Amino acid sequence: QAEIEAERKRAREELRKQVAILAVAGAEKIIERSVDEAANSDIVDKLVAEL
Amino acid sequence: LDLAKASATDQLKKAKAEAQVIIEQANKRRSQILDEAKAEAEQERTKIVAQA
Repeated sequence: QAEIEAERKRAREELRKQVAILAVAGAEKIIERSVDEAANSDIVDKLVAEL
Repeated sequence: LDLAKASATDQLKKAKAEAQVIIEQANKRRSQILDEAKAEAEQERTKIVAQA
């Protein structure tokens, strides 16, 4: 039972790498659905600059 | 008297030793049975907490 733990930890760590990696996409789709639910008009000019 | 008590004696003690042996047969018999049981159990356990 002891061993598997450390590996699982590494897995979550990669989830952190890909997590920060995902931060990008979250900024992207972030502004995206921002315009969608804006549902009034979309000015992408304003830069939220979300991470 | 001699004939009777003699036969009874011999058959008696012979029967005795036989019995003792039998007890031994059952002894390490079922006992060994116990040991093997111990082993198998061990396997199952390692499996279980591994699964954990």
